[PDB]
Amino acid sequence: ASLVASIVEARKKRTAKKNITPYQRGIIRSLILTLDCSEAMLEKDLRPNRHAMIIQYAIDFVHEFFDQNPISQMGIIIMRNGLAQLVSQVSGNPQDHIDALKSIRKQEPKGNPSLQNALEMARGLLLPVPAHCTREVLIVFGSLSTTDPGDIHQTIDSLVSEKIRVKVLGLSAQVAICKELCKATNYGDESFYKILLDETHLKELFNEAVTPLPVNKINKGFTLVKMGFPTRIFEDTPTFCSCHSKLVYGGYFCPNCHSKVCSLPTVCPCCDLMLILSTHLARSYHHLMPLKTFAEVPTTEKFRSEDCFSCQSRFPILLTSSRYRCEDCKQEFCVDCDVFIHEILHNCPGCESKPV
Amino acid sequence: SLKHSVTQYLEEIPQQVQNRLYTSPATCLAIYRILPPLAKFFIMAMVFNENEVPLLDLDKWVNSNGKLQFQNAIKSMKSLHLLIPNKSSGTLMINLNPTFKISLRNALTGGEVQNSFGVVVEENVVSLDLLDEYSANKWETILHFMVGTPLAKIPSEKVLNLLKHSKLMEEVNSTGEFKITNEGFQFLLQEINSQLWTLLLQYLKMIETMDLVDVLHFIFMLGALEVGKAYKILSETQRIMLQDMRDYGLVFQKHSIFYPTKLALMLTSDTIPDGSLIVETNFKIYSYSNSPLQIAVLSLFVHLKARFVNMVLGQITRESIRRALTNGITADQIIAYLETHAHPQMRRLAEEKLEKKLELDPNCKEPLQVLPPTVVDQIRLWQLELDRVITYEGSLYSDFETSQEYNLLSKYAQDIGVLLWKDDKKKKFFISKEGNSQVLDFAKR
Amino acid sequence: ESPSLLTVIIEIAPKLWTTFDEEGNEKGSIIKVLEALIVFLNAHLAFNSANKVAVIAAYSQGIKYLYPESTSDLKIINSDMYRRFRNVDETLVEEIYKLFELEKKQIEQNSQRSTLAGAMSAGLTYVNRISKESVSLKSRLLVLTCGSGSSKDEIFQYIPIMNCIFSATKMKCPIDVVKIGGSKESTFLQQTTDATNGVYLHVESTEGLIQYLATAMFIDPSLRPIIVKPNHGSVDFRTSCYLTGRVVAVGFICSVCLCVLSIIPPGNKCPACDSQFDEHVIAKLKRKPVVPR
Amino acid sequence: STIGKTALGREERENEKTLNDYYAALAKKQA
Amino acid sequence: DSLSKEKLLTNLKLQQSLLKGNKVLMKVFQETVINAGLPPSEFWSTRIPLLRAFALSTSQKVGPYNVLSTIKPVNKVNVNLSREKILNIFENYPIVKKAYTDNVPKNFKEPEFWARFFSSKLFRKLRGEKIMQNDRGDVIIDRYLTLDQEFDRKDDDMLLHPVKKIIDLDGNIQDDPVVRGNRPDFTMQPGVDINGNSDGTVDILKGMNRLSEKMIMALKNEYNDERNELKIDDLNESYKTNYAIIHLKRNAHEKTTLKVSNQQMLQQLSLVMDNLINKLDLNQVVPNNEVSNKINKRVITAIKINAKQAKHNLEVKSTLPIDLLESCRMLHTTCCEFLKHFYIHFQSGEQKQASTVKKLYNHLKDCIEKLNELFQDVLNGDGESMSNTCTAYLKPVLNSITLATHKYDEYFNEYNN
Amino acid sequence: MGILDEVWKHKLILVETPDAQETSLALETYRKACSNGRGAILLSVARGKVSEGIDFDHQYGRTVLMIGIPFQYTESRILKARLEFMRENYRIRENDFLSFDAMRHAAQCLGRVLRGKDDYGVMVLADRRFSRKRSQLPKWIAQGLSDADLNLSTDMAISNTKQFLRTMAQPTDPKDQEGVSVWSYEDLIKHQNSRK
Ligand SMILES: [Zn+2]
Ligand SMILES: [Zn+2]
Ligand SMILES: [Zn+2]
Ligand SMILES: [Zn+2]
Ligand SMILES: [Zn+2]
Repeated sequence: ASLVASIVEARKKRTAKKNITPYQRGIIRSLILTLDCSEAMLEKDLRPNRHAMIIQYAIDFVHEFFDQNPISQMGIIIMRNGLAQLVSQVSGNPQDHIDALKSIRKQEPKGNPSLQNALEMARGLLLPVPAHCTREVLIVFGSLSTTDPGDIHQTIDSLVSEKIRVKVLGLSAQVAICKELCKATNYGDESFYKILLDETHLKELFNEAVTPLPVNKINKGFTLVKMGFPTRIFEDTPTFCSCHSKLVYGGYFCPNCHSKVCSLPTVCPCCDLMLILSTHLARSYHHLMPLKTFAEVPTTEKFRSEDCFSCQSRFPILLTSSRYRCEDCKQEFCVDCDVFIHEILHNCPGCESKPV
Repeated sequence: SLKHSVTQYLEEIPQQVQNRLYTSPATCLAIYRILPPLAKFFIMAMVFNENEVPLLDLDKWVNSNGKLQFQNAIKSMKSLHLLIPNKSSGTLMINLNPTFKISLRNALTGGEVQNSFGVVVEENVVSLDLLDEYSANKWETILHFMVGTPLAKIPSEKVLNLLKHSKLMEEVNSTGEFKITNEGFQFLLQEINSQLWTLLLQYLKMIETMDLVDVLHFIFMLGALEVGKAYKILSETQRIMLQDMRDYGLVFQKHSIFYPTKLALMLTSDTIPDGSLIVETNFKIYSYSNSPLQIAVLSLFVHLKARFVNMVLGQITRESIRRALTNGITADQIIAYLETHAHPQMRRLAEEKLEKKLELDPNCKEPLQVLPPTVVDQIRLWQLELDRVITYEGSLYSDFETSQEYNLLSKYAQDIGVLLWKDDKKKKFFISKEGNSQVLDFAKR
Repeated sequence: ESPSLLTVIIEIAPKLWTTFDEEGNEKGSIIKVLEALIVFLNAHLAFNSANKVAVIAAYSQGIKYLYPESTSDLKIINSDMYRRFRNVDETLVEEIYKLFELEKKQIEQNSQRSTLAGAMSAGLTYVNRISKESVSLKSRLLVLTCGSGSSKDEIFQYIPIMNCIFSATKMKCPIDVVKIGGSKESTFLQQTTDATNGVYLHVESTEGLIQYLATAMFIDPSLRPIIVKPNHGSVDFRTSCYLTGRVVAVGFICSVCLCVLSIIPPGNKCPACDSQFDEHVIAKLKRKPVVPR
Repeated sequence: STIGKTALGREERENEKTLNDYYAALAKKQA
Repeated sequence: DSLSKEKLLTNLKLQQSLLKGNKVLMKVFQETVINAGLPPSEFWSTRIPLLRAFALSTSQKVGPYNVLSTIKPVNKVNVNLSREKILNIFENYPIVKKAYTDNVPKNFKEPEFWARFFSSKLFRKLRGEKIMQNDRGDVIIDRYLTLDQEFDRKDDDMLLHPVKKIIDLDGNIQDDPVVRGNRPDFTMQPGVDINGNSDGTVDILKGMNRLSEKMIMALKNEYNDERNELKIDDLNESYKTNYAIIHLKRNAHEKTTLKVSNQQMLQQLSLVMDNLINKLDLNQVVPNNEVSNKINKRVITAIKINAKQAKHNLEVKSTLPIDLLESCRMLHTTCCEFLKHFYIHFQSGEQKQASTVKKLYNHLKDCIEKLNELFQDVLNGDGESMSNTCTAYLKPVLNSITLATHKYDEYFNEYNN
Repeated sequence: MGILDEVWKHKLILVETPDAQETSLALETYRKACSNGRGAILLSVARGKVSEGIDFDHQYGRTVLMIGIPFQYTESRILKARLEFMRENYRIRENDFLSFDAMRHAAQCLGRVLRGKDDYGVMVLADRRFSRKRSQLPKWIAQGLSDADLNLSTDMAISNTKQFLRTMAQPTDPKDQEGVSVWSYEDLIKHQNSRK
């Protein structure tokens, strides 16, 4: 039963994974990461303290966010002494934000938190953002109280008017205003206010925010965005970069004004045209054609082959059949491959091999 | 040190013998694996093309960052004379050894090989039941007798002759016994791969008038063989050598066909723990080992008190440490044995101690000491106790007519490093017995 | 310094090599590649004794693991060679014999789409398995493709191959590609090598292939940072339009689906997601540059 | 561990000004 | 408000503020606006976020809080005050400001004033602490005690307003106006002394009540419902997501710049099958030595090219002297800034900005002349030793500028004539 | 003592006053501070105007602090006369009625914190004499009072409260309450079939 207990839990874990529909997701994002640095963040419930762990996971989130959302941008704000302090402008450079977070890691948190000040600052940072982007604010909250100079309800109404979306990660318990902010802003959904229960669950919560948010059916901002695919040049003598005005050896040439840029993806400093590589778009294709989940095969029927289709690992004999099949191609897969086929790879090897 | 030791031996051999050593592909396929990764890369490039490539072309392949590795690779490749530098037409051209080239081509492309890898009788034996047992016991006997633990079946004179003739296990007829030495504990501290290479390397130097190449045609070829299978029987020298190799637990013989053993494949390439022990502040030892080899080596510097099937419990004492030191075992080696055979519990607690130390003050990074420092300090102090009294054999020089002469003779002794003590006021000095004759001869002249 | 796994993906198909033989004057060049590959795999097993080998052949109707053979023999190579070399070569040739027999049986079968993408995905899954099992191994993919035979449409290969690049970039698996055929460049596989620290080579003549394999595609993962790759082509990391099939340097991509477009789509509607664009917004793109009146 | 040790026993300012003058000229121009 | 594109471009005080502190921005402003002639309003059009970020830093204020409770006096006792706290005390207590504004410059200095304030009973009454008759207090501040009794009355009306019947406790006691029972015990009544007058603890209860009410009311500054609250939400239908789906069809034309029949395929596969079954020679793989040299030459040909790039794949060390290099960076930055503004207006699509395009086109033409003049000045000064190296450092920007002018001319030709 | 100063940092302090209108204003302010996240604390009397109809659900109540058993003033002539009358007529012991009177008010205040089944809060009875009145609490409250919580300390109550509040902030599994605590029309029909 103990081994069966593992099986049934595995089936229950798979139950959630069974439902996968090709939701429309906003690939081009514009995130504002708000961190809480107040007296309440000096506690020791998270080792060594709340401030240290939050900053560390923020750096990891920055790495993951820009890895899977290459054509997005991020800005970082913190709450200190009842004021909102800006530490990073909206930009597509993942290194600027990590450097800012590392600097923040030293100073001791103190004072009171102010959601209204942070929300107002985030509202202003997302003003010069195109209409095709998804304006999002991810607040990491640790306090149980808010000291604001004005009416927070008016700010919430303004946020809803500007089509900004708020996700809040609380530390100890539910705050009434945070629930309202995450609900009135997400079209009534109450799943965007998450309260962790341990260190491990926090890492999952940060990891979940990396993926793009599905869009609402009545919020239509469909448009064609003018992009550019520059050609990398290899030069013999250094040349000035049009973005930082410093000598670098080689850089991509924009096809609209021929000015060179150090790194991609960025908006060209001259023609204001986004420069990206084809790979940066290919990094998001798995969010538009998600691979349909694999369902275990009951032992009543007869199996096809003794070994895995893609990895040639013989299935153990053991109660519970250790086989998962792809309905599209009907090829059995080992339990190990299916995790790697749906998290690292995003194409079923069986489907590709089949000719049409 | 494994590849370094084997390579170092292969460098000292004269060039005239290296050319003959590459006739058999079996040996070539083994020498090729020991070179650095860059060396193998270049060697594989030249093997298949019958031309001469300038050195500058090889330099172009390496990136600026890895330029340093290109120096070691070329030096090691030239030392074995695998790569022949020929200079002509104003260019330092580089070529591969024709015999090495042909041998590698035969090995890779399955050409005629003259049974360099041997043959197969297709009469397999059971590896687990016999091969593992035979060599494990045979290797057990040599190590047990090495450690000094009493044992019923003593090994044959062949390995016994080799053991004494090596620095391992110094012996004296007047003493009538054999005891381990400084290098002896180091040898027991080395992995199976190096533990086997030390004996084989010593055997190579011991033999006289049996060719040196043939003894290498067997050892390197023995690596090519795969365990758990038969190989029919070869050179004349390789017959007696095969029987001699049988005493070290390398090859098993039923009595026409010989079978290599786990150790045979353990020679070519690489590949709770048994032997892990706990040392307390009470100078106690609890070893989680069930193997007479580990128990015997522990008995070198441990006063065993009792044993169970799962573990062995004893106590560190001054008598045991003095007993080990008298044999030439240095305290540094002892602590190395304790540290590298430490239980996971000691490691985890030591890590926590380091974490707390860094938690209060992260400025300094204290070393991670798995076992308590008091035991190490006490062991070293006992070593100092042995070093308390210092005595030299030599002569005292005195009654000098002139200060000039006293300074002249004493300064000369200092120059040649045989002066142990001097006093200007008394015009006296003491020199070691080793330098007596040189000082006397200089005095006359 | 460390053992490394080499996973060779060979694209053997009756249609691919037949056109190669007809366009040239070399008959049965696949044997030349096969014997060259056999020596190459033997060379890899001689670099170190702890490195394995995997061969995944993509035949007309699917993929098959030539080595290691599944748990479910003829003499082609002399039994006097080294044991480990033969143990991998004899099985390799035996599975080649079976595959050709199986492929010949379904010669009349209509195989329209190539199966290179699936083979590459299978190799990556094998790389993940091998690394997970033993604990401390490197990896490397080698794709031997015959590009002489004119392909039908490579567009469908873009999404799978581009997904292999990211996965290969996560596990530090440099994928090298060797092309024997007419076209000098393969736009998708060339990007695969450049984006994953790999080596791309194209050779017109099948003969003398071992020289290329031994000198160019022999860089193990341990010494990749210190060796400069000999690749000569330069890739631009560009993609073809969706309704004109021409490489686009500056164009339009739909925000919803991220499909490139060289020109504004007819009907002011995306041809991939059926999403209607705002007439006002697209009019912005149509505007001509501002010049004094 | 002290075993081996011996035993115990007995210029920007100009840039700012030209800016201030420049803005002073501006405000005069606007008024 | 003053957080919009318009006012931020017009708030000259703000523009001069962040430009004073930020030096790198000051570096470009001096070169591009003073000597170059670029208009100021154009320079800040592309830096709105910088202006807004610097404005939001100083334009936000902390929320109201009980300030006098945080003041712990802690024989001499030293209490520390700060400018922020002084302003907070004035904000939360208008009487303190009233007694402050009229006395600081007139009679005694501020240090004496605050020393008197804490010693006075006014600070004790405002702190929600029971005043002690024994305490002497301060003579001057006590004059405002009766005034505060008037401010509290004016504040009680500032808070009084009709209350919703849901939580109206006044209507519960007026539900039956003729209720006459037994008067409640002294435990259910406010405390009194022997003489019968109030002990005064209710006053501090009201004081803290008023402090909280004023703080909440201050939040709602210038800057149907009952039914919803009474309803049981848990018994209503669960929220349903309204996310849109997309189905991506996949079909596109192939990239645009001898057919073998099944019989030929079958024949060749038979040939290889026959060639494989019969025998396989691995030794044949070795080249003939006439192709090996060709292959090696081809491989090294590409290795040299790659090695040339790979040796030079914090700005990289440069050869030019520092003075010339800095002057080149200034010329590159100023030229690029004009390029940015020219394209922002050139691609605007509205013909009202034609004059600005003309002005920026002229500036770009002047930039070309300036680049040529710098090359000539270095050529004669340094004898072409650095001119060749100087021309390379600014080649890409020169090509971009001339391309911008070329495109301007090309579209001008078709459009105008 | 300075205890209030510590409370002022985390929440606003609203106090019940003899005046009804002022208390109503205090309730308005207390609710406002609870809604906007400022946090508020309301000090009231168990037998006062607040306890006789005002409900503190959802955010208006997440913790109830009953400071002592709300006993009447025993040295009251009216109460002593009533106690004597009940003892002789209805055979109700004086202590029994006094405890019943006190508990009917303590329970009265406890039940004003839950409106639906998605509402949660912590009820703490701070008195050593409460420890033996578990059998006197309402059945639905007594069933939720564990044997370990009968006599706790302040620290042990705080630790449990922190764990409980963290647990109640998690997304509830619908299947855990699909047909055992909340009924649809189909579930109700089933209950009518099995019973009959
Ligand atoms: Zn740059
Ligand atoms: Zn551009
Ligand atoms: Zn698998
Ligand atoms: Zn599939
Ligand atoms: Zn689209």
